[PDB]
Order: sequence, then C-alpha cells, then structure tokens
Amino acid sequence: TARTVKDVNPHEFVKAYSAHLKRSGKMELPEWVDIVKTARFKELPPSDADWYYIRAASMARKIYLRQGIGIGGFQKIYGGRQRNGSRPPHFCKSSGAVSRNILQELQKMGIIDVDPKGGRLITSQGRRDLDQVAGTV
Amino acid sequence: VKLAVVVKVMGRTGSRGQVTQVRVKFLDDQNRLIMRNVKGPVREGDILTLLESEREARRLR
Amino acid sequence: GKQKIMFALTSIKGVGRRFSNIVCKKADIDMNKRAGELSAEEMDRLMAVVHNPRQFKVPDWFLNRKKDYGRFSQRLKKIRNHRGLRRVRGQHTKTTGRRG
Amino acid sequence: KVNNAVLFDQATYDKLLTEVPKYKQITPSVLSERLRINGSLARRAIKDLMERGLISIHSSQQIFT
Amino acid sequence: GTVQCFGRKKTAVAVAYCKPGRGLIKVNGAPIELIRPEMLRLKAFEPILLAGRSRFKDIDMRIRVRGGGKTSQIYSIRQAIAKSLVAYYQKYVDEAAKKEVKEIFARYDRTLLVADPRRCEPKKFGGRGARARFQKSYR
Amino acid sequence: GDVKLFNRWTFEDVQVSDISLNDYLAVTSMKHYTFLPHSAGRYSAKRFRKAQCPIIERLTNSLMMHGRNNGKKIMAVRIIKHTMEIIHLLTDANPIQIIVDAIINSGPREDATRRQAVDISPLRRVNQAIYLLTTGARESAFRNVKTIAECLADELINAANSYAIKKKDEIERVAKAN
Amino acid sequence: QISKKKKFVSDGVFYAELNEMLTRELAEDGYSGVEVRVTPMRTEIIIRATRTQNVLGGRRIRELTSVVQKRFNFPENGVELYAEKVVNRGLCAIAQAESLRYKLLGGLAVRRACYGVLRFVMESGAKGCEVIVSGKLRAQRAKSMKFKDGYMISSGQPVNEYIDAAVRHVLLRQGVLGIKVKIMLDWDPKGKLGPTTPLPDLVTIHPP
Amino acid sequence: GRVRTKTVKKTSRQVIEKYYSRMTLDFHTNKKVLEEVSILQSKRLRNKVAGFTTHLMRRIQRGPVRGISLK
Amino acid sequence: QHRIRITLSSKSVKNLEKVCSDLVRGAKDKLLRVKGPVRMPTKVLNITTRKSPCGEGTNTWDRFEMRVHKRVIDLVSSPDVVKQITSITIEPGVEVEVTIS
Amino acid sequence: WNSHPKNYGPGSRVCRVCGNSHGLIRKYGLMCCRQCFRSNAKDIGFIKYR
RNA sequence: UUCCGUUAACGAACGAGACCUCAGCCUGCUAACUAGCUAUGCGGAGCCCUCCGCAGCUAGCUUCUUAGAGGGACUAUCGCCGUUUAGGCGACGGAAGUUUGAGGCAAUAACAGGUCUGUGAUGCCCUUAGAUGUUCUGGGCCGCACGCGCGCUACACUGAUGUAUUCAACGAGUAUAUAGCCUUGGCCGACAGGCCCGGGUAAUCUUGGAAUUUCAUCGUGAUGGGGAUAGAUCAUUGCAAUUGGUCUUCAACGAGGAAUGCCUAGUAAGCGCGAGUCAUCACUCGCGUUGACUACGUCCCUGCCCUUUGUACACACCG
Ligand SMILES: [K+]
Ligand SMILES: [K+]
Ligand SMILES: [K+]
Ligand SMILES: [K+]
Ligand SMILES: [K+]
Ligand SMILES: [K+]
Ligand SMILES: [K+]
Ligand SMILES: [Mg+2]
Ligand SMILES: [Mg+2]
Ligand SMILES: [Mg+2]
Ligand SMILES: [Mg+2]
Ligand SMILES: [Mg+2]
Ligand SMILES: [Mg+2]
Ligand SMILES: [Mg+2]
Ligand SMILES: [Mg+2]
Ligand SMILES: [Mg+2]
Ligand SMILES: [Mg+2]
Ligand SMILES: [Mg+2]
Ligand SMILES: [Mg+2]
Ligand SMILES: [Mg+2]
Ligand SMILES: [Mg+2]
Ligand SMILES: [Mg+2]
Ligand SMILES: [Zn+2]
Repeated sequence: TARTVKDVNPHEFVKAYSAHLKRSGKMELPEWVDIVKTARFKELPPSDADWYYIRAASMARKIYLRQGIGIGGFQKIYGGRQRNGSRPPHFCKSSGAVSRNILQELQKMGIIDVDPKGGRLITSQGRRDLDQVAGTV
Repeated sequence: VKLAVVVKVMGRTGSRGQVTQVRVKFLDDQNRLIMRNVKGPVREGDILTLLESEREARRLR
Repeated sequence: GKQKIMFALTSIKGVGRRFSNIVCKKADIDMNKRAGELSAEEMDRLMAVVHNPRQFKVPDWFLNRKKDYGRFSQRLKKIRNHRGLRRVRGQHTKTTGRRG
Repeated sequence: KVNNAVLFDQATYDKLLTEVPKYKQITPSVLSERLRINGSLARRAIKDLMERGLISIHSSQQIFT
Repeated sequence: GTVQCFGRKKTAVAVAYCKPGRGLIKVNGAPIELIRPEMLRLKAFEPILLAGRSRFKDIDMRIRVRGGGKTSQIYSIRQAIAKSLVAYYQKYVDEAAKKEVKEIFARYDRTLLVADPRRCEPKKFGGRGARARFQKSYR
Repeated sequence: GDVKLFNRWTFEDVQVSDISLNDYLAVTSMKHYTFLPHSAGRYSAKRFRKAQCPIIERLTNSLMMHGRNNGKKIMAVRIIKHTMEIIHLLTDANPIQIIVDAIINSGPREDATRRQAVDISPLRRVNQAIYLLTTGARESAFRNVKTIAECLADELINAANSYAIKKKDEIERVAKAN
Repeated sequence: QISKKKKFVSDGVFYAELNEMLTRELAEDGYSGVEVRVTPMRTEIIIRATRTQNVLGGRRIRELTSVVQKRFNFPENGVELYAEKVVNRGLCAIAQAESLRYKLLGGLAVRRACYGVLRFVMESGAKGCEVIVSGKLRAQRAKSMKFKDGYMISSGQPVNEYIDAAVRHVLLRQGVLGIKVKIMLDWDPKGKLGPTTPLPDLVTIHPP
Repeated sequence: GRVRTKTVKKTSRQVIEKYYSRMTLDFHTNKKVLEEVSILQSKRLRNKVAGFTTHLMRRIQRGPVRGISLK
Repeated sequence: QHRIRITLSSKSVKNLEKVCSDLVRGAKDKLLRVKGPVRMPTKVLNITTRKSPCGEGTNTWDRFEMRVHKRVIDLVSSPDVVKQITSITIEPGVEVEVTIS
Repeated sequence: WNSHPKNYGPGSRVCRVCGNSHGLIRKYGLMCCRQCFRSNAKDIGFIKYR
C-alpha cells in the first residue's frame, strides 16, 4: 500500500532522488562545482559532472535516517583513506565549506531546520516528499 | 589401478615421519594382504588407489 | 594520440591530472572520447583554455608557479643558497645515498 | 605488446553482430582477447548488444548469451 | 506472543522482538529482503528457506543488531531468528512442533542453535601479532 | 530437494566415478550440501574433520591468495558464483559435475620421497588438486586481460591441455622414475 | 575541581612519599609502616614503630603532625598523626631488616647477627624464614650467602600475602651490602598473625 | 594432564577411609558431602576430589583396593 | 523531600559491597525508598613499563593494572537523615561523597 | 640565569622520585621516570594481574 | 620428580601442580532516571496497519548493557585398551571433554652477561675555582664514496580512481585565567585554517562513533599501479622552523641469488582505532574487523631432558 525509505534500497533511492533534484530546478549551484575536491585526501575531483546533486540526495537521505548531526559530523562521514605515499595510510575527513553550503541551500528549500539540540532536523514537508517519492518507486 | 582398502596402520615412519606405512587388501581379491606406504593423512576403513600392485614393503619402515 | 584527453595532456610538462581535469571540463568538451577523435575545431579551444588560466576563472591557488620572486602564473646556485647547493630537506642520510 | 584497436570499424561492427547468437559465451575479456579490440570497446559492444538484445551484469564481469 | 531472543556472534548481538500478525520480517526497521551485502543475503534466509514461511506466516519478526562486523552481524541475525522461532512454539504453541523444528535446524547446522564461542584472544607483548613475533636476526 | 546451491543448482545429479574418493568429497545429496560455500564452522579442530566440509567451501577457501587476498572470502564466493554461471551456461550441465570432474581428474596418485616412490592419501589427493587448480588460475590471471572468473572457468573445464594436468603429469613422471 | 583519577594517583604517590620520608627518619626507632584513613573532617595517619617509647620522646609527634599539614598544604585541625607499637616485632619483615642493619653496623659479625635475627623470628612464631646477604663481606670479590629454614614457598598468588619480605641497602665502610629478609606467616583465621585465609595446599578435616 | 595431584589423591583416600558409611555414587552427592565434611578452598579442586572419590567407589564396588582400611 | 545522591568510590570489591549493603539496610531501617544499589561500570587504569633500568637484554614489559569500583545510591529523603545514616563507622579504602539530587 | 624559556620540554619536568630528564611517564600525572615508578608500583597501588 | 607401584630406605622441604586475572555459558538471583526493552498516550507521514520523535517522577520489566554474589566441568556415564592401578583413545550429552583458552607468579647454581649515564645506593681514583658541576648563546649527534640490522610503501586489472550502503572494541579527555584537555553546534574558508554559542573534572559531553559492498572510467601499456625527488605556494605548533593544505616533477620498481625469520585457530595473514612518546612531529603496548591452507607427526636438521657407555677434557671439544 506504500513503500517508504526503509522499503527501498539506498542505491536506487539516492539515484532516483538525485534525478528528482535534477528536474526540480529550484536549488542553486556554486561557481566551483567541478574544480573543488570533496576531500583533501582525494586526488581527482568527482568525475561525474552532476556530482553535486548526487551529494545533495545523500544529505536528503542522511537527515531522514538520523538527525542532530552538525557540519563536523557530515565532514566525518564523508572521510576515508589517506595514503601518504611510502607512509602508512590513515583516516581523513572531507570538505567542510561545500557541506556547509549545501546544508544552507537545503535550509533554503525548507527540507531541514536548525535545532536547539545541535545540528539539523528534517522538516515535515521534506520527509513528506521523500515518502511520496519512495512510494513512486 | 588395483584399488585397495587400508586394513591397519603401522605408525608413522620415514626421516620426518611424513610417510605412514599401512597394510591393505584388494577390493577385487579380498584375501590378498599387502604392505605399502602412503603420504598425507590416512585412517582405517579408507579406500586407496594405486598404479603398481606388485611392490612390497617392510614392517616399521 | 590514443590516450583519453583526461590524461593525454599529462605528457606535456607543466600539466598533470589536475590541470588536465581543469581544462577538459572548462571548455565544455566531451569527456568519454579519446584524443584521436579530437579534431582542430576543439584543439584551439583547448589551447586557449590552457594558455589563459586566470582569464578562464582558474582558482588562483590552482596555478603551480605562484607569486614569483611577482604574478600568479602557471638562480639558487648563484645566490649561494643551501637549497640550491644541496639533501635540503634535512634527512638522516647516514644510510641512504648509495646510488653512486 | 598487444596493440588492440581503440576505434572499431564497420568490420568488427558487423562481425560481432554475426557471431553473437552463435557464441555460447560472450564476455568483455574474451571478446577483447579474440577480436583484437580494447576492453572499453568490448564494453561498448556489449551495450550495443543490450540495445539489440540477441541474448549477468557486474562491475567487473559480464556473462550473457 | 511477544518474546525476546538474542543472537550473539563474536561481538554482534541481534535482538529479536516477536509479535503476532502477518509474518512481517524487519531488521533494524528495514526489510529482511534488503540485507546488504545481497550476496550473503541467503545466509540470513536459511531459517525461512529451510523451515518454510508456513511456520512463520502468522507472527512477525523485528530485529535490531548492534556491534561486531558485517559478517558477525549477519551470523548474529542468522542465529537470532532461529532462537526466536524456537521460542515461537516453546512458549506459545506446543512442544512437538518446537522440538521438531529444533531437531531439523540442528541436523542442518549446529551453529543455528549453538553460539560459537571463538573470541579474539589478547595480543602478547614482544611480537607484532597476537601469536606471531618479530624477525630474529642473530648478527 | 528444498536445498539448492544459490537456489539454482540441484545436487541430486552428481556422482563420483570412483570408490576411493567418495567420503572425502561432500557432494552426496542427503547432507553436507549447502546454500553457499561461506560458513563460520571449525574444521581444523580434529583430524579428517575437513572431509565433512563441502567441496565448494574447499574450492572457495583455497583462492584467498596471495597475502593481498586473504580475509576476502566474499570476493572468493562471488568469483566462484561467476565462474559457476560461466561453466553451466557454456557446458549446459550441472556445474557441480564439472567441479567434481575437474577435481577427480586433477589429483596425483604417487610421489617419491626419502628416493623411493609411493602412493598418496586421498584427502591429500583432493587437497593437492584444489591447491593446484587455484595456483594455476592465479598464474593465468596475473598480468593478463582475463579476470579471475574466466581463468578459473577455463581451468575447471580443461581439467574435466591444462596447467593442473601438466603439473600432475610432471609430478607423476618424477615419481614413476624412482 | 579535581577528577577522581588524578586524586587517586595523588594519594598513592603521597602515601609513597610519606613512607619514604618516615623510613629515612626513624632509623633509630624502626619505622614499620603507616595506616592512613579519611574520616569526616579528619585525616588520620598513624605511624608504626618497633620501639615506640622513643618516637614519643609527645611534642615531636605533634611536630611531625604539622609536617604533613604544612608541607602538603593540608588543612589545619583536619590531620592527626600518632605513633603505634608493633604487634609482633619478629613477624614484621622490615623490622628485622633494619634490625639486622643496625646489628651489622654496630660491630657484630654479620653471620652472628643473622643467626640472632633467625632465632628471633622463630621466637615470634614464623612458619619459616630466609635471610640473604649479597655483596663483599671481607674479600674484594662479592658473594651471596643465605640462611633459610622452615616453610618457604616461592611461586604463585600465595607468595604476595603469605610472606612478608624486606630489602635494604646498608652502606658499610667498604661499600653497600644488600640484605633481604623473607618470613612466612601461618594461617590465623582471626588475621592478627598473618593472612586470614588458608593456603591452597593446606586442608583441614573434621573427624567423623 | 588428567592425572591427579598427590593432594587430591590423598584427601580422597582419607575421606573414603573415614566416611564410607553414607557417601554415595553420584558425583554431585559426593561434592555436596565434601563441602561440609572437609574444608576445601578451590571449588574446582573440590570437584576434582569428588570425581576422584566417585571413580574409587566404582573401583571398590567390585572388590577391595590397596588404599583404604578400617572394618 | 530533597532527594540525595551518595557515591561510593573504592578499589576493593568486598569493602564497597559490604558498606553498600550496610548503608542500604540502614536506609531501609527508616522505612525509606531506595532506588539501587547501582553498580557503576568499573574503570581500569592500565600502564606498561620496561623492567630493565638499562635497555640491555630482551625487551620485557610488565603491565600494571588497577581497578576502580563505584556504586551510587539515590535516597528520596531529607539530607539530615542521610547524614545520620552515613554517620556510622567506615572501613578503609572506601570514599563517600554526598550531593543534592 | 635560566633565560631560556623553560615553559615545556625535558628541561622543566623531572622525575618526582629520582629526578631524571629521561623516561618520564606522564599518564594520569604520575610525573616520574620508569625505574622509580616501577620501584614503587606496589606502594602506589600498581599490582600485576596478568 | 604428575601419579601407581618397585624398593635399603623412611619421613619431609622447594619447584610443578595447587593459586590469582580475564574471556567463554546462565531467559536463575541481586537492580539499575549518568544504561536499556516493550506496550500505551501525544505529535509526523502514507481508522487500522506501516512508521520517526517526545512524555507518562513506576505503564511494566532487566530477556537485551552494566556489576556482584552464585552456579556450571569433575572426565561421570558408553565402548575399547591398559593390570584387575596410574591412566589413554574413540562416543552421546553439554556452552565447554585440550587441567576450556590466554596470561601473572614461578626452585637451587651461576654468568666476571647488562646497568656507576635512574636513584641524596655506594667504596677507590680523579676535578674542587683561568672548575670535568652550575646559568645562558650557537652547533652537533640528522655526515656518506660504503657494509649490515628492524619495519613502511610497491611491482598492479583479485587493482588504481570516482560515486553511493554501512557494521566495532580498548582507552583517554580540563587551572577557567575569554582560554592550556576532549571537544558538540553555528558561521567563514576550495583545503589547510579562523570567530561565536557552549557541554563534560565525566556510562551524562567528545562517543550520533577501514578493509569490505552495488555502479562506472580504465584495458595489460612501467599505465590512471608506484610516488621516490624537485620547485612554486598558504597556514598551524613552537619564543625561536617540526608538520600539514594546492598544483606542477613523476626515480628505482614487472615477485627478488646464497641465506634467512614467524606461525596450527577466530590463529596466520589483511585493514584500521586508542594509549605511551608530545609546545609540534608515529616505533612500542593494547583494542577490534575480515578471515583461511596444511599439520595434529617426528627426532632428519637445530636444540633440550633422562639412562647406559668411553675419555689422556675439568678454563671442561672454541678441550
Ligand atoms: K565517506
Ligand atoms: K651513502
Ligand atoms: K629514567
Ligand atoms: K502512534
Ligand atoms: K644502578
Ligand atoms: K659514581
Ligand atoms: K612520483
Ligand atoms: Mg603533469
Ligand atoms: Mg607449592
Ligand atoms: Mg603454578
Ligand atoms: Mg538481563
Ligand atoms: Mg565452574
Ligand atoms: Mg662482567
Ligand atoms: Mg645522581
Ligand atoms: Mg654538568
Ligand atoms: Mg640526518
Ligand atoms: Mg622490535
Ligand atoms: Mg573502491
Ligand atoms: Mg559498527
Ligand atoms: Mg600506477
Ligand atoms: Mg609511481
Ligand atoms: Mg621510539
Ligand atoms: Zn626516577
């Protein structure tokens, strides 16, 4: 009778919701989409020309799954392996200004809001949109 | 190609103890009892293949 | 010749993976085709993008030859410098250096 | 040094069409090693197959017939 | 019928809470059919694919898994669902059905009803690994 | 029956054309045949315990080499699934049968040690066959266009002319000369 | 304020400092440990000595009470410090340790001094005793010489509560002599003699 | 290995020597009698003693042995 | 009125357990509800150090390890009766802290 | 006199017991060298368990 | 040298065992607002049902986490073997049939083994005032044509690279001076980094805690494996330059001769995390994750132990 974010797998969900943001045509884009690397440990910036919308869909699902995460939390979850050459590999974070910016746009779309608990929370309209797009799968 | 069933194990023998000397009887002729050696792990009641059925052996090799 | 433009321009000095990426996508050039397909109508565009970084909105830090001794852009032996004369990095060369 | 072709002519274009029903196995690696073509062009040929549908899909291998 | 069953493997525990209904199966609030990786998915459909859906067609299952690794969590749920389905009949239906499903599960694999006790032992000093030591250079 | 390999392969068709290697291979369709070759069971505890282990488990566990591949049984069983699909789709038969035929045609019979020649244990026979097949696939896969599944499939069918059969040939030649 | 971990470490190192300070001042009296307790508004620190009539001198005890109050910045009228007599001089390891040190320093032969200490510990009622003296006694070469008797366990958990050990470095005329004294304690269920628990190898039987 | 320390051998011999009247064949009865007829600190030492006593009752129920006396 | 929390910190299990049972039973004497005792997770301090004063010889490290045990008691009562109950004697090794809860 | 900034480093921290400038343990504010600290481990309360 | 027995020995001391710590099982008990489970009530979306969050000073409970008292295993039963002992092998059961695993402690006798540069432990010799200490300034230990020793990173397609699922434990964390520690959150900054709101002297706050896994560009080329080495550049730490960001540079390296080291089960091997080191900079000690091949035998080599035997050795065959 209804398929919900739980009922549909994350991969096809995030790709469909990235397409949803693609033809939505409301949220803005920065001037540095291709040039900037999403993380300093990364060498090649994301080869996908529309990487920004895929990333924004990843945020749209993440805030639905868990709430109260700040800029540092998203900087942490998008980290990974940093190989320092002949030195042993280690952990590294991701970019912060781009995450701050995309979160600010998502606030401008009303999908999220600031909280007294620290971080962000999903607004009812945004999770409603996620619910019906899950139902359209 | 005379398949033989291991009938008794005579303890590990050899320089390193890698070979294990056993007594076998043929499935085609049960009454014939020979002595041979086998590498690897062998337990009683097993069935073992061979190529030459005329080679003999010695006790506690 | 046959390598993708993503890394075909790695061969020419002064340009690696990063600048190749910054040029193949700032001229609105197709990315999923090899260099052998590329013809003259886009070679001029590629050279225009490469030779004019700052005028093409290259982020200012991206340029490699930054603020020469005085313009952002893409002698040590004579001045008697420890860097020109010399390992300059200050390495424990007790063990290494066995190449000659 | 195996110098496989980077661009395919109409020759390979129709040989692959002819042999794809009769090939009990078609894979990018076998196609590349047999028809003297690059693995990327083997991928493109298998997408042309899916366009024509003369027959799994995985990030590393493709098994179809 | 509401029972608690804990499935433990290494350092992963899957807590299953039973409730009567229409046989809905959910893990961590997500469907059992969306077990990732999908290729180890058949490892967690063993009780359903062996006992059969007719056994659990009238009681749902909701499991939450914590700790361990991915494979450890998969084994934890693998044994937790089994324990919960034994408790299905042991406390709420009868003895014979529970006994026979337990025997069938045991004859399929011992781990389904017995928790494997293998744990990581502490690492000893004077060496790299827990049991391995350094390279000995006499001169 | 109700138990099939990946819900796809039926075990109740595969036999062994020998009465010396029956119990060491878990291919009988009454027990010891599983859904997939990944299980967290202990088989090194007691002697001859690995005989009860499924053959597919042995094949998928012997591929985690070299040192850059161990601890990655997931890739091992995925590759075995890929090569299994290749074998079944090409040969139009039960891939279990091809696996059993390759193992039963890739086991050496006699060696020579101490130098005197003498026979080989059946458990050591199947173990050596599996090790030889995995090492041959690794040799054919290193620095080549081929992926793991393709060379594994080719070596499996060719052993049912091949690396493993030639290794067994030279081992038996060394054995039979002493 | 101060976290629990830092406070616990501070009291541990403070007790060690107190032990070291008191053991290097009561050489004429045989310092034999200290008991420290924290009652509401009071910090009691009772010193032990084999000879107590000389610790009192009780003004000197009040000076040593002010010692911890003002050296460690402790609050006034919250710290108390008195002296106490040993229950058993012989059964105490350090007591006989510095007793042997004093005996050898006075001019007695070391052998006779350890025989006397060895007789005294059995006078106390020890299960067994061991005295080890290492260093140069008369010759340039150093030697290790031991006198042991009675029950003398050497391994296991019971070694750290069924024995009492003491080690000292007596500065002699020609160098430093190392002395070690080990005393086994019997099972006293009350606990006044030694441990309150029996040995694993000691089993008692009720007659039928 | 599974061989018994002289302490447990000795104590089993003594408890059977002085308390053969009531002590029975089951291991758990043997240990629940041992815990109050004698003072054993280690619980697993007590278990070893009880099992050993059970084994010697198995030995003696067929005939006399060389260990115990009285009557 | 004016709930009171008492914290019992020590290193020895036996002393803490006996004094906790004693204090809880004393609180029960005055017919007072007590939520507990709550056994706070024990905290372990681990330190490793080289035995050899000079690095000569094979490297052997000893591993000192200390345990810190804690209990917490909440009593819904006036603080004065809490002070009366805790005013009784104590055993060595146990530290008592009182706070308004 | 002591003009060099001794706000940190081994020139400012010494073992509380002995006074060495090397082997200083600092975990939990012990502030002592390994030899002296191992000497008084029983005194501090540091006892071996395994 | 654990025991049974044999017995010119009898009766005893150490060592071993016994002991202690941790893990492994408990739907049994103790009891949890600085920890949780369920139902309900409210609000969120598609009455019910799927479903996320918030309360209910008791909705109920401790099955799930914590920590305590306890229990559980003792080889007892089965068969065989052995002597009818000591015990061993294979069985059912059980969480466990190896004293269950892993450790701590660990006898006598020595080494001219190491440490005087850890010690207001110390004897002798030496400096004791153009001081061999003391205080600061600067350098040096970091040298390099060269030999060796322990580890890090690779030789790639089982992979690199780029998207998108996401599962741990150990421990540690403030002087409040605006604020020295852990840092949450907001803002700015491509990244490195900076400002503001603040919490935690702690199960409360940090703590909401990677290889692997769908998808694709590579395509067998010393190539996008590899990044040695260089230059330009920004900022952090530090009183004073160490490290970390960006781009450019892209060396040897295509499984390694004689020799050689570790390891038998959640072990090896692979991947990270914490702590020590610390004004700044990670090898050692622990933690967890994925997870196997073979062996379960032997004294062939390298040793160790015991008995007999030979000796011209006793600094003891390097005699
Ligand atoms: K990430
Ligand atoms: K050099
Ligand atoms: K030191
Ligand atoms: K509701
Ligand atoms: K010294
Ligand atoms: K000196
Ligand atoms: K490079
Ligand atoms: Mg370049
Ligand atoms: Mg003993
Ligand atoms: Mg012991
Ligand atoms: Mg519970
Ligand atoms: Mg027990
Ligand atoms: Mg010497
Ligand atoms: Mg000094
Ligand atoms: Mg000096
Ligand atoms: Mg240097
Ligand atoms: Mg080392
Ligand atoms: Mg990847
Ligand atoms: Mg996790
Ligand atoms: Mg490369
Ligand atoms: Mg490179
Ligand atoms: Mg170091
Ligand atoms: Zn010191």
